[PDB]
Amino acid sequence: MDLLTAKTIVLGCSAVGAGLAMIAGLGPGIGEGYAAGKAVESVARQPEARGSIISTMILGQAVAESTGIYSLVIALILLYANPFLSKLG
Amino acid sequence: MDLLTAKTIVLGCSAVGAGLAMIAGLGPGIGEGYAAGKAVESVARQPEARGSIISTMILGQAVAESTGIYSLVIALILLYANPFLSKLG
Amino acid sequence: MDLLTAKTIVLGCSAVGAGLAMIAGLGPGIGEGYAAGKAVESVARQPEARGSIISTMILGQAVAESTGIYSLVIALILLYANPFLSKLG
Amino acid sequence: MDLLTAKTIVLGCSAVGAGLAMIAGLGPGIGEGYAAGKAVESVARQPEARGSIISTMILGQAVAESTGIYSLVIALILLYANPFLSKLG
Amino acid sequence: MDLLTAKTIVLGCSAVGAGLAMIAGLGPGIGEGYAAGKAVESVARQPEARGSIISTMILGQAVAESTGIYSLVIALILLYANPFLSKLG
Amino acid sequence: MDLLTAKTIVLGCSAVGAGLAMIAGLGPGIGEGYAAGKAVESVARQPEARGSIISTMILGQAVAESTGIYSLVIALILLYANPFLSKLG
Amino acid sequence: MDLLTAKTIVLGCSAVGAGLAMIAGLGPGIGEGYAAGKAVESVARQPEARGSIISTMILGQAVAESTGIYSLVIALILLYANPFLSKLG
Amino acid sequence: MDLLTAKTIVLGCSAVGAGLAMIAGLGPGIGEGYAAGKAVESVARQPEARGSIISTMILGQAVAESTGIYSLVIALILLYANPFLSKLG
Amino acid sequence: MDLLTAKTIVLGCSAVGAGLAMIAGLGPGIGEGYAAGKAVESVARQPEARGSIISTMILGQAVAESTGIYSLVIALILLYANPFLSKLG
Amino acid sequence: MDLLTAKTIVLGCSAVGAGLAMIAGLGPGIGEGYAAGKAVESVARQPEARGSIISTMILGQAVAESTGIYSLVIALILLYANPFLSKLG
Amino acid sequence: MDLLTAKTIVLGCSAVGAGLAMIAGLGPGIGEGYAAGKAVESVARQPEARGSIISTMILGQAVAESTGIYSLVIALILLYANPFLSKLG
Ligand SMILES: CCCCCCCCCCO[C@@H]1O[C@H](CO)[C@@H](O[C@H]2O[C@H](CO)[C@@H](O)[C@H](O)[C@H]2O)[C@@H](O)[C@H]1O
Ligand SMILES: CCCCCCCCCCO[C@@H]1O[C@H](CO)[C@@H](O[C@H]2O[C@H](CO)[C@@H](O)[C@H](O)[C@H]2O)[C@H](O)[C@H]1O
Ligand SMILES: CCCCCCCCCCO[C@@H]1O[C@H](CO)[C@@H](O[C@H]2O[C@H](CO)[C@@H](O)[C@H](O)[C@H]2O)[C@H](O)[C@H]1O
Ligand SMILES: CCCCCCCCCCO[C@@H]1O[C@H](CO)[C@@H](O[C@H]2O[C@H](CO)[C@@H](O)[C@H](O)[C@H]2O)[C@H](O)[C@H]1O
Ligand SMILES: CCCCCCCCCCO[C@@H]1O[C@H](CO)[C@@H](O[C@H]2O[C@H](CO)[C@@H](O)[C@H](O)[C@H]2O)[C@H](O)[C@H]1O
Ligand SMILES: CCCCCCCCCCO[C@@H]1O[C@H](CO)[C@@H](O[C@H]2O[C@H](CO)[C@@H](O)[C@H](O)[C@H]2O)[C@H](O)[C@H]1O
Ligand SMILES: CCCCCCCCCCO[C@@H]1O[C@H](CO)[C@@H](O[C@H]2O[C@H](CO)[C@@H](O)[C@H](O)[C@H]2O)[C@H](O)[C@H]1O
Ligand SMILES: CCCCCCCCCCO[C@@H]1O[C@H](CO)[C@@H](O[C@H]2O[C@H](CO)[C@@H](O)[C@H](O)[C@H]2O)[C@H](O)[C@H]1O
Ligand SMILES: CCCCCCCCCCO[C@@H]1O[C@H](CO)[C@@H](O[C@H]2O[C@H](CO)[C@@H](O)[C@H](O)[C@H]2O)[C@H](O)[C@H]1O
Ligand SMILES: CCCCCCCCCCO[C@@H]1O[C@H](CO)[C@@H](O[C@H]2O[C@H](CO)[C@@H](O)[C@H](O)[C@H]2O)[C@H](O)[C@H]1O
Ligand SMILES: CCCCCCCCCCO[C@@H]1O[C@H](CO)[C@@H](O[C@H]2O[C@H](CO)[C@@H](O)[C@H](O)[C@H]2O)[C@H](O)[C@H]1O
Ligand SMILES: CCCCCCCCCCO[C@@H]1O[C@H](CO)[C@@H](O[C@H]2O[C@H](CO)[C@@H](O)[C@H](O)[C@H]2O)[C@H](O)[C@H]1O
Ligand code: NA
Ligand code: NA
Ligand code: NA
Ligand code: NA
Ligand code: NA
Ligand code: NA
Ligand code: NA
Ligand code: NA
Ligand code: NA
Ligand code: NA
Ligand code: NA
Repeated sequence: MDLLTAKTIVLGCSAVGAGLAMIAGLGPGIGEGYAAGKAVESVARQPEARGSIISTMILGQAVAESTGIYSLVIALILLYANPFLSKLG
Repeated sequence: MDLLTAKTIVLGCSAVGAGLAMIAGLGPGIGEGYAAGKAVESVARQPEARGSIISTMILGQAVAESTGIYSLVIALILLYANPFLSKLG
Repeated sequence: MDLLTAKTIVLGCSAVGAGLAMIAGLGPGIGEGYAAGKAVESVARQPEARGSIISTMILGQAVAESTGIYSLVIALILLYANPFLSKLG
Repeated sequence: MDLLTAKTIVLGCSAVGAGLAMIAGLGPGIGEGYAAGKAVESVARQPEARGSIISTMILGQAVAESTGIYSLVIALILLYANPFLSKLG
Repeated sequence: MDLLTAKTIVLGCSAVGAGLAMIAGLGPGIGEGYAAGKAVESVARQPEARGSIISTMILGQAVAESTGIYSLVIALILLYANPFLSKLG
Repeated sequence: MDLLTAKTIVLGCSAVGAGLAMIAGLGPGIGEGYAAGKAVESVARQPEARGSIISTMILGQAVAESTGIYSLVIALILLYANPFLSKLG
Repeated sequence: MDLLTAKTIVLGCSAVGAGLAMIAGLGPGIGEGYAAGKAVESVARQPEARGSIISTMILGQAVAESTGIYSLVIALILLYANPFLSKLG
Repeated sequence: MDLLTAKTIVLGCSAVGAGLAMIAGLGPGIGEGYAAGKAVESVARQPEARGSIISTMILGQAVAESTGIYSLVIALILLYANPFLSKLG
Repeated sequence: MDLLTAKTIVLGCSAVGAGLAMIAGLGPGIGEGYAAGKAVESVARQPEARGSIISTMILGQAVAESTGIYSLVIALILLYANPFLSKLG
Repeated sequence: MDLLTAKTIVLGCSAVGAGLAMIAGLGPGIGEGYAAGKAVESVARQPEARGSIISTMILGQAVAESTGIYSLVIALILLYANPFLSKLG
Repeated sequence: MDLLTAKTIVLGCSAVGAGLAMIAGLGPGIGEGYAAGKAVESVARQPEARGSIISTMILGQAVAESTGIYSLVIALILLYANPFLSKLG
């Protein structure tokens, strides 16, 4: 096996691996969508409390967002800063 | 391995990886759909407050949209600005 | 490898990638169905607000449709404007 | 590679991608079923508004169906108007 | 590659695509079951409105069934009216 | 490729295709479960209407069952009346 | 190829297919679990009607169990009454 | 093909098939957890009806466990009472 | 085929099969989490009955845990007490 | 087959198998999230009961976590104490 | 097999396995989002309790986050501190 073959296989697997990691993004999309609906209902029933409600929404959603970011970071690593390449040469 | 074989395998894996990443889009669809439903419900109870209600809906949905955008970017990178090619030669 | 073999595998992987991307469309189907169901319910309780109900539904459903559109775009690119072909040689 | 081998792989992959795409159909199935159930409970509680309830059900369901149509079209294309065949010769 | 090999591979990928397509059938199973649940509950509360209740259920369920039917059509095509064969010559 | 190799591959893919299709059975499993629960609650609340409730449960569950049967038929066809065999021999 | 090879591949694919088919069992597990929860709640609110409530629960679960059985029959066929073997040698 | 090769492939496939079957166990876990939750809620409100609330819970959970057992049996057969080795020779 | 190759393939397949089986663990995670949720609001509303509430939760969750254990067992067997090795070959 | 080839393949399958096992962690995330939401709702209603609410939350969440831990243990075993290598040499 | 091929195939499998592990992150995303929605709703209805409402959310979400963190750790190990390399040469 030459070096070109080594990179080809590893980067190819890296591409598939990156795609698989990104699937996790469906979760925050669902969970934050729920926090959004609750906010819509809450500002409707109690308009004078709007600012407090939005802050609580953004705070809650930001936390729910993290595992989305984890997947993104993993993907970007496999794409732009692949740790495997240095192990071949 | 010749270069043409190397690129073929990598770009092919990139196509599959891109499709997998896009699956995440199901999440925001569900989540934002929920936010839509609550707006519908809230507008019926308080038709005069519509403006503030959709305003809150859009803000929430926008945040719920992000992980969909992350996947789209990753896919578009793999298709149009593939980072693996330069590593192959 | 010759050119015909290159395109063949890249296009083949592109077809699968397109199919995978379109799976995301299940999301909006669920989410918008939820908005639809809330519209039905709302029209039944406040029938006088039917016009405001329907227009809120459409708008919210339009927003939740977006990631379904993203996937469709990715799939059509892969099928009709494949950006891998011109990278092979 | 000869034309037949090139056609074989491209069409074989096209068959899998089309099947993958059709998986999206479960979404509208769930979402529309929800709208249907809300319609049932509503014409019972409010039999005076049956016309506008069923009218609202159909419209909301139709919008919810669109991504199912998207995937069906992609499948139909891969099946009957395959765009990869022309890239082969 | 000879014609028998061509047909073998293409048909094999078709059997798999068909199975994948049929997966979508889980959606309508969930949605229509929900519509049935509301119908059961509605018949109990308004025993005399059973006619309109059930009629509403069937109509809504029929709509929800459609994408399960699309998948069944795609599968039957791949099995009994395969469009790929006439391309191999 | 000889006849035996052809039949082996296409039948092998057919077994996998049948199993994939059978995955759709989870849907009616869930949906009909929901209708069952609503029946348990409703019969306990409205004993005078038991027969009308159970009858409503069965009809609704039967409609929900349909896509499960579709899958079962496709699986049965692939297993006992395989339509690919006459295209290979 | 020889007989042993033909049978090996087919029986091998049949193992995976049987496994895939069994995945559908998750549905009835969810659906019936839901019916059980409703039974519990009904019994709590009306302890004297425990026998009647249970009876309704078992009936509704029997119906929900059906597609799990379908998947089980398909898997048992592939393992014990494999219809592909007579198609080979 | 020699006998060892035949045994290796089928058992290899059998191992994968067994794991796929076990995936189904997730359903019963969800459904029974729901029943468990209803028991917890019911025991608190009607503590006089405990035991009767518990026994109903166990019964319902027992029923919901069935498809999980089916998958266990299939997995146990593939691992210990493999019905394919008998066909190899 | 030699015995080292035979064991390599069978164990490799066994590793994947163990991973697949463990996926089932998500179900009990969802179900028991629900039971925990009901327990929390019950002890809030009915502080005196805390002993009975925690007791029902543990029992109910124990039941829901079983299929998770079934999968853990299958996995452990595949890893430490592999029943395939002694049939090679 | 040489030893290095044997180890390569079995470890390669172990990496994939471990990744599959970790997928189960999505369950506890959903489940424990639900428990957390019930705690929030409960602390809002009985702010003074916060301490006992947290205790119950932590308990049930701990139970719900178990199958996540199982999956993790299975993965760490495959990575750090692989039970297959000894069978190969 | 030489060292380069061994490293290559293992790292390649490690990338995929890393991606599979990251899928679990969707769970916490859903779960934490749910807790977020409850906070949004609670904070509105009970302004005097915002402090304990928010703190309870953060705590519960943190517990819900753990299995995502586990998957992240596994992925980071496979990418940056690969345990299989040490066993090849
Ligand atoms: C998930 C989707 C996966 C899709 C995978 C598609 C894989 C396509 C592989 C192509 O590799 C070629 O197919 C050729 C044609 O049938 C072979 O003979 C071709 O190559 C030969 C040398 O190996 C000689 O005939 C000449 O070089 C050339 O004809 C060639 O097998 C092998 O190189
Ligand atoms: C999840 C995604 C998984 C993706 C897996 C993709 C696997 C792609 C395999 C491509 O096959 C390789 O092609 C090289 C180029 O043809 C061969 O080396 C060549 O140069 C080598 C070094 O000289 C020579 O030995 C020969 O030409 C041949 O062996 C090499 O052996 C062969 O394996
Ligand atoms: C943080 C986000 C940053 C986004 C940055 C986007 C930058 C895009 C630069 C162009 O991207 C790719 O670079 C490859 C490498 O230059 C090009 O392949 C070209 O060069 C390769 C060799 O380097 C060859 O193998 C290819 O065949 C040849 O097309 C490829 O076409 C091009 O799309
Ligand atoms: C999920 C996505 C999966 C994507 C998988 C893609 C797999 C690609 C496998 C390619 O296999 C190699 O293809 C080369 C052709 O591309 C062959 O070259 C040969 O035939 C070539 C021409 O086709 C000739 O140039 C020579 O024989 C040598 O160069 C080589 O033997 C063959 O092993
Ligand atoms: C969605 C799933 C799609 C799956 C598509 C699968 C397509 C498979 C195409 C196989 O094509 C054949 O592959 C052989 C290899 O298998 C080639 O010969 C090659 O086999 C070797 C490949 O290097 C040569 O070196 C040897 O001489 C030769 O017999 C042969 O020419 C080629 O036509
Ligand atoms: C989910 C989808 C799964 C799809 C699986 C598809 C599997 C395809 C397997 C490989 O096909 C090989 O194809 C060669 C193609 O050429 C044949 O070649 C043979 O007949 C060839 C000519 O057709 C001859 O050159 C020789 O027998 C050898 O080269 C023969 O079938 C076999 O070696
Ligand atoms: C979910 C999808 C699962 C897909 C599984 C696909 C499995 C494909 C197995 C292919 O098996 C090979 O086929 C070749 C076909 O050619 C055989 O060639 C032999 O018999 C051939 C003719 O059929 C002869 O030419 C020679 O023995 C050699 O060329 C060879 O023995 C056989 O092992
Ligand atoms: C769901 C999983 C399904 C898995 C199915 C796996 C099927 C494997 C069939 C293997 O049959 C063997 O295949 C070899 C090739 O791999 C043949 O190689 C032998 O023949 C070859 C092809 O002609 C070349 O290696 C040289 O010619 C010769 O080694 C060999 O005779 C043939 O018996
Ligand atoms: C999810 C399922 C995964 C399945 C993975 C495993 C698939 C099958 C792998 C290969 O098994 C092959 O069987 C051939 C026989 O059919 C062997 O032939 C050899 O021994 C043969 C005779 O037994 C000889 O002819 C030669 O060594 C060559 O032809 C060959 O070495 C061996 O590798
Ligand atoms: C999740 C499923 C993963 C499945 C992974 C399967 C990986 C491939 C397994 C089979 O590999 C073959 O084994 C043969 C031995 O059985 C080797 O024989 C060789 O050494 C043999 C004798 O030991 C010789 O006869 C020849 O080199 C050829 O016949 C052959 O080269 C090698 O390719
Ligand atoms: C869950 C993911 C699991 C991924 C598992 C990936 C396993 C990859 C195994 C690759 O094994 C190699 O395959 C070569 C063939 O492609 C063999 O070539 C040999 O036998 C070949 C024919 O089978 C011969 O041509 C020569 O011995 C050489 O070319 C070689 O020995 C064998 O080590
Ligand atoms: C998701 C997981 C995906 C895993 C994909 C793994 C793909 C592995 C392809 C391996 O191809 C084999 O090993 C070497 C690659 O170059 C080549 O043999 C050659 O190279 C070896 C490594 O240098 C030597 O040991 C052999 O002697 C020599 O014939 C062999 O022909 C080639 O088929
Ligand atoms: Na998070
Ligand atoms: Na987001
Ligand atoms: Na959107
Ligand atoms: Na739509
Ligand atoms: Na429809
Ligand atoms: Na139906
Ligand atoms: Na049924
Ligand atoms: Na059952
Ligand atoms: Na259980
Ligand atoms: Na647990
Ligand atoms: Na946790």
